[PDB]
Amino acid sequence: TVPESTARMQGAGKALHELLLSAQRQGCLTAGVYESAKVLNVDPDNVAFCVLAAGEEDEGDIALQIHFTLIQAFCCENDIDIVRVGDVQRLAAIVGAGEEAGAPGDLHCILISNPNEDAWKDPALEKLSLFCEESRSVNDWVPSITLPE
Amino acid sequence: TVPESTARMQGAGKALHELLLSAQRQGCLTAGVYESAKVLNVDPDNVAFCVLAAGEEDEGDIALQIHFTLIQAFCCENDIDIVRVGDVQRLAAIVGAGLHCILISNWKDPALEKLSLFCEESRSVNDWVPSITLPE
Amino acid sequence: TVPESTARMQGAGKALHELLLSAQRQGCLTAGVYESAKVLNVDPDNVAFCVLAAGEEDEGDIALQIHFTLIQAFCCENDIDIVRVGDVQRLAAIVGAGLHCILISNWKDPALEKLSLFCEESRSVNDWVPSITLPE
Amino acid sequence: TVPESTARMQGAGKALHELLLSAQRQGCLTAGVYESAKVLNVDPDNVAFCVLAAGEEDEGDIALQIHFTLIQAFCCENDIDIVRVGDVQRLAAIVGAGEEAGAPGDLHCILISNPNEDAWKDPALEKLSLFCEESRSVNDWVPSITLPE
Repeated sequence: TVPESTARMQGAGKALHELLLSAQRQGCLTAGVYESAKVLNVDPDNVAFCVLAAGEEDEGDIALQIHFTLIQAFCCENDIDIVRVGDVQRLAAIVGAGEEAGAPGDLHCILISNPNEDAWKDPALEKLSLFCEESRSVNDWVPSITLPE
Repeated sequence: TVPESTARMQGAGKALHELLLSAQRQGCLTAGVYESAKVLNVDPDNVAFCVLAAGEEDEGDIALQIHFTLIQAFCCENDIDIVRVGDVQRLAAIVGAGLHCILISNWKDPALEKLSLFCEESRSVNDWVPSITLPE
Repeated sequence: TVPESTARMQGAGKALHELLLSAQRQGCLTAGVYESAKVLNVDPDNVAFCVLAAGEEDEGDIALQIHFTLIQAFCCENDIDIVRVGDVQRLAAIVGAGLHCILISNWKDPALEKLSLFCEESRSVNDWVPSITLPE
Repeated sequence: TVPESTARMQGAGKALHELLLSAQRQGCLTAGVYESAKVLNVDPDNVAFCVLAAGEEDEGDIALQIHFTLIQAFCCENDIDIVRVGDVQRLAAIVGAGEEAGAPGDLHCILISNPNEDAWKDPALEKLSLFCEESRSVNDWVPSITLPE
């Protein structure tokens, strides 16, 4: 069967897809490494979730990876759930500025913050939090989520 | 029941166990971050495998993590298979000197073939540096 | 008497004072580390000058320092003149928003010509990113 | 006159030259970034001085510079005097493995540790320490030493 593709993992990917869309819709998604870093540096207290996205090429972009080292360390230090994802383009397609793209749709970092408008408390958030708990409990500290696709 | 516990994952764990043991029954096996980094800087054309190992304790060790980052970026650049292990003590049960990084250098070995396939299968689903659960 | 207090250094300080003032009497002048880093990532063909500023307080700010490192390496790669200033408050007396990095973008200006010569003269003696002492 | 070339600076460069030679001779010089890092990580308590050396090319070697960020931060945090120097080859020529070089003589980091054999207390060390004090007092935190040459 497909590598890494369990029900747990299938569910995590679907939840993330949903969370990215609802977060975007509710205006509580931050897109971009520098935009994300600035929020984490200024006021991190409302970020519920972080996604780091790097393609195979991005693995040898030392600057990008060093930024990842910093964001990830910060997230761990501040108990913010964080997953890695290996398809940058798909991430961009799901969020704002996808579907075609003059100058590549390439976001390497997303923060999802709490909307509290009296808003929707997406259960997708909860499932993903559980997923990351499930990873820690098996000593996978930097968990990845695969395309259910 | 039990996150990440696949047949594939299990065969991966055993294979890394075997591989680690094959080295240590030979020179190989450069141990530690600073040791390994020079090896990569000096002679990376001969290195076949890398294992980064860290516990939850080490997530706020920015020095160690920056090095994990530089090691990982290099291996990926230079097509060395590389893997994360999360249980530093269980790794220590297989080998001494503690031990956050292991290089395997100048191979057929069912274990090495198998792990090599494991890593390509991870790449298939965009997991460029996958985690391995050691057995016991 | 007074370390680093050369005629050349003095003319450098005044020229940076003037340059900073010329911008702020214009768009230019991207302020701050995260701001500047995107600018460099996005459109570095238009950036003419960088100033990293930090105090003794900031030497153990590894986040800030890693960014100083990435900014500096980029500028050198891409031939943007870049300079270190050691008095963050005295820098603040010239410009608001506090402020560890300043980009100047899309120039003749005696100050900019002069600083451009200053930086080449630093390179002459292998000082790739020199310090400037602001006057007052 | 030559940029940066004051008596203070002329003296600093000569002192450093001397310190590199005496340290080498007394077997209390550590050569290399990884060798240096390991000493600083294991037991830093006997290192008196650090030299970081990078040529113009080295300025765009992100890995090297990140190592520099770490060594330098550590040195500042632990009050070890540290200077930067911009001629790697000359540094190598002065220390071991210079004068010709099969596979370039390229050391990017030197630590000088206390010899105490009942040994020579090089005054060059003292002058350089003073030099670095003189730099701090003028808000030049990462001081450089130029070739008197």
